[PDB]
Amino acid sequence: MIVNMGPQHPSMHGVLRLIVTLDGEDVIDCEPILGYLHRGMEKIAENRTIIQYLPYVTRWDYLATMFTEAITVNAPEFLENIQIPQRASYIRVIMLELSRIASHLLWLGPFMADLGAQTPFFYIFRERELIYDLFEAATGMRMMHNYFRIGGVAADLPYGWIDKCLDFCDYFLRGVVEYQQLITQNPIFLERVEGVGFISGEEAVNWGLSGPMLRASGIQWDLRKVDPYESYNQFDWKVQWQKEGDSLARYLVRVGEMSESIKIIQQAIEKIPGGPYENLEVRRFKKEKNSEWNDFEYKFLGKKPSPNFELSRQELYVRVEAPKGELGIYLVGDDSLFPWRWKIRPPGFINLQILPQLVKKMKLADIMTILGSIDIIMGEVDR
Amino acid sequence: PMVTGFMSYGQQTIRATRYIGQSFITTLSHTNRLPITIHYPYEKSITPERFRGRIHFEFDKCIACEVCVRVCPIDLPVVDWRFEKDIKRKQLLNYSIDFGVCIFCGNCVEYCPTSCLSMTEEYELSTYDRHELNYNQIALSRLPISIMGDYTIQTIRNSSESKIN
Amino acid sequence: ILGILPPVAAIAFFYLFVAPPIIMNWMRLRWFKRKFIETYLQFMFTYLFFPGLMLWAPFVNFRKFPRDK
Amino acid sequence: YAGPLGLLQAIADGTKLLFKEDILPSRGDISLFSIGPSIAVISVLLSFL
Amino acid sequence: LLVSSLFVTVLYLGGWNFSIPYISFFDFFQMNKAVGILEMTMGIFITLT
Amino acid sequence: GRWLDDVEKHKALAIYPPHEGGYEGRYLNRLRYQGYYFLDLSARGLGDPESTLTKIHPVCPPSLGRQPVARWYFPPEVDYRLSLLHPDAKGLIVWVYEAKVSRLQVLSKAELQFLAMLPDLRVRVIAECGNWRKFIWKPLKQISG
Amino acid sequence: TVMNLIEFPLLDQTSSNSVISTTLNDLSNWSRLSSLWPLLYGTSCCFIEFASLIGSRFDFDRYGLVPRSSPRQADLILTAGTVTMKMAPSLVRLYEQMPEPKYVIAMGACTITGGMFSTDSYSTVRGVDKLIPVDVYLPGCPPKPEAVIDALTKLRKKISREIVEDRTLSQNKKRCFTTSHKLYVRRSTHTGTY
Amino acid sequence: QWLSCTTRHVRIYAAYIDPETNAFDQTQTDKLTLMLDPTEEFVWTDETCQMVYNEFQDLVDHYEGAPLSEYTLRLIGSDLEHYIRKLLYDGEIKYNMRSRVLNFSMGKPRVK
Repeated sequence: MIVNMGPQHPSMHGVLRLIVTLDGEDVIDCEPILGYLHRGMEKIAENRTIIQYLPYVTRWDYLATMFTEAITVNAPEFLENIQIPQRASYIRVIMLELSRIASHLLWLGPFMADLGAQTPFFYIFRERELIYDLFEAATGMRMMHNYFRIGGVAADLPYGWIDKCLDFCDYFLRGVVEYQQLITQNPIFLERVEGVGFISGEEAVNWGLSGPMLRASGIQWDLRKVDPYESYNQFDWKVQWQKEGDSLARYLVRVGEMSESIKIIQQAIEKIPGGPYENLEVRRFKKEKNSEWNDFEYKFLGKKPSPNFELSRQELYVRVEAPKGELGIYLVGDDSLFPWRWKIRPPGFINLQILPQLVKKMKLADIMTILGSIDIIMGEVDR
Repeated sequence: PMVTGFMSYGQQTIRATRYIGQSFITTLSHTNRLPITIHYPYEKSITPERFRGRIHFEFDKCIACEVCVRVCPIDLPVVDWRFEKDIKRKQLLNYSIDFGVCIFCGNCVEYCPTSCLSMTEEYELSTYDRHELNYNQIALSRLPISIMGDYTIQTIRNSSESKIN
Repeated sequence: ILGILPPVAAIAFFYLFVAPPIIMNWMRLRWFKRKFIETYLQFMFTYLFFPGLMLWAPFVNFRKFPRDK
Repeated sequence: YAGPLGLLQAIADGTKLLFKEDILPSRGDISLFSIGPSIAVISVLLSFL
Repeated sequence: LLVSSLFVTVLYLGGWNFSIPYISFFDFFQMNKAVGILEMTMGIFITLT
Repeated sequence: GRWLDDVEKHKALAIYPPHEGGYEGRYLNRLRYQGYYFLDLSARGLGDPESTLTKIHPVCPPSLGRQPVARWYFPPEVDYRLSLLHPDAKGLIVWVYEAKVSRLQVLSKAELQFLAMLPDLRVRVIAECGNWRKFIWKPLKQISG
Repeated sequence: TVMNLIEFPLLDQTSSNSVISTTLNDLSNWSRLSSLWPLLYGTSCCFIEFASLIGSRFDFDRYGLVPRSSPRQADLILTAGTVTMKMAPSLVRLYEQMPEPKYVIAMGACTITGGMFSTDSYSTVRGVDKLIPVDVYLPGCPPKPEAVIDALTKLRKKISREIVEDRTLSQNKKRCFTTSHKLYVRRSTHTGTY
Repeated sequence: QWLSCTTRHVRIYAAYIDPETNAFDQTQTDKLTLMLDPTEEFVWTDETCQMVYNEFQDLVDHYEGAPLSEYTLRLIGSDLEHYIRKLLYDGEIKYNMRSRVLNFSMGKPRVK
């Protein structure tokens, strides 16, 4: 009467065991089994220094690929106030608003391959190819690993990086509307996705949800405003939301947000104090002696980086929101270099709490559509 | 009733067709497009000047800073000094790099005294057993693949490395 | 009955000799820049001269070829 | 890589599938297992008449 | 798939008929000599396409 | 035996195949029925190859982050494999897979000459390096230096 | 004074086969290697780039790599992503439930040793070969998206190194032992209800 | 059900399977059978496995008082993975020696 939907899990985000009753074709009750990917970072996080712990974050974080280092650098640099310049802050803003894209693609593409869009799977990978070159040439191998040191960042991104957005920077803009005209076309696209897994706003805030999946009910709880994160807020933007919260609302809110990414990028590349990197490159040779360059502004590193630094009792929380969902790393402010206790608060662990309450009296196909639209991944969940 | 159905049965089909034929003639330029995707394996991608491959070892650049363990994510290599009496710095005898247990951090590349820890980029690790990975001083060089130094390679630059448009 | 062999032999050999090694050249010369119906040209021929197209399909032999005595 | 093109790839997949150690699971057996695909293949093969 | 394609073309389209009627492929030349193998291969041709 | 035309006599050669390997295994299949028995090495990794083919050489195991000096003093792979070989065996067919391009010791062509003597003095070794679409073979000793 | 010497070759390995009966299996294994199909599996920090192996950056489907999402059908599985203690007691079922010409390999340096999960944690398993016998170990976390194709090319030769008599080394025996228990049963814990 | 620690060369099956086929994969799970290394990583002569068979009672009867949970299965497999290591570290048993990949879970031989 009950069968598991397979630990092999013929889905996007890895391994998920779903034990569910089956009355021939329709289901009555389903249950998830989690815990199969225990990265156990909460253990090692005490028996390590900072720099040896730096590449650890983009390991259980390879879909987001960047939304783990924001808070992982907040604790070392933003807590003890090792003053981060506003230019390096704008560089980090470029990073974060490109990771918004890194998430939008790696959801919508697979979301297209879950909803019923059979062809565009390779299309979005062909679009994403350029972000690979960017992440490679910026700091690291493929996921740009080790782009956040403590006193700033690893190294200012090279010259062929910042001023060279233009190709994808105006390509994807005209490319967005492709998906918007394709989704409203062939209502078989739309018929199966409309009117499934609907959720309200009061339960969206009562269940602890977050992200565009929650913003899609007129909640607009977008945490890209509530925090003076590295004094980023000089830029302008446009809140992305909807007023339903269901799967189609999820698609709408996650297709209407990436248009702001390149907008913020355009704000930065010309609004960064250094602007492009070749600009600051050709400017630090005529005024090598002294200027606002290399001062509290225009400096990648403030003080020496090293695995030696003591801490006081200061247990600070940040609810840094990713387009998948919120994230937080609370930690008992300890007097020792490495602290007593570590903690993570991922969106995946705060998303599936409604999962068994989502698929109610539905069919297997309905479960497939809801689980493809919910924008969920493992890695973040287990930690 | 039926008159509303006798009026809307053509409307449903005409919407279906206006969508289907439109998508068909739109993807027409896609099924016979003029893009050329990734070529054969003899056409690897271009690599700019910031990445990490096979790290390198030395005997005249690791002054015995010994930070070898204080950089890798699991304090990977050994530390070995064996009772020298030249001045005070005991020698460098025992060591073994093992990429099977190094996760490409190698962060000492940034804090090493004299350019010792460096980067390369190949990957033909025909591992028939885990215990065959003792990377000592010089054969790590091996004058690697040298993409431009091969006679069967003509690599065009990718999107972010070619020109605009 | 005497001179019947040259006609039925030459055309039957041409039916399976020249097209097999040249279809692979016409397809390798253009594969990603073709037109909407250009792929229709040589693909159909992929059957017609098939008496020999398979004889120069990957069936192309690499025997050790015992050398001249 | 299956020659010039995949003209031999198809029969290569056929020959590979040929051996592939047919497993014949426990519940249900030759009583109906081997009898299954025979009807399937004949239903379309006989239509060629 | 094959039988469905062949049946829809042999039913709704000219089976081995050219774009000009099948009998008309002989009358306009006043004589035929070796139309046998030509018509055989051309029936495999104009139909399979 | 087309390989037999250039293995028993020369005992020193290098395989220059296309860079796919989908045509060379048939050659290795035939050389199991004379007394030749396979030893694939993938030479990259070892130091001076002499002590890897004649001497008891300490192969330092992949370390576990800790434990200063710990090396299990591994043995060579020539005389012991002879001891396991029957007295009915023509030669030790060996493949130096990582012989190429186109305190370690660079396994240069001098090291291949010094691995071309164990075939003669006291293993039928063949170097490996990808090459032209046609599977060719060539005596590496003349290429060596 | 050798420790843990290797067993002796029991057979003399002296035989000769006819070409008309050998080239058959030779080309058969050639097809078996040149028509391999992947089996879908991917979990963690050494997996994601596998997807890029289907697009315009890397395309291993150019060689006929038909990705099958089922154990009993396919023969090539990539243990991508770092494996932990769990999800393994069901992983090995895959290897147990596919035809014999598997010749499985590894992928991800964190699967040959458990690289970035090897200081102290009661979850990660030290390597994969302590669970399943595979052939090739692939480095990289993330694994180099080109090194996997090179290792596939490497393994492509081992199958070509097989003969007609080699189609008997996959037959099994049974060391089935007759030993009972005396303990108390435990009812099912994974109760599927909300 | 049949939730057993099926690790390499350690498969403590919590269900009766000592036919060619168990005919249900469990046979109602009333015997707790075990099969030793089907991959032939080690070649077995009866006498060598006789000590393991004798100590099986030491592991199933001498130190078992906990219910049928995989906790006890790890309690068994732990010493099972080191009885073989001891039996090899004194040279009484050796490796596969066949035409497989010939992998070395414990590394290559040593010189004592």
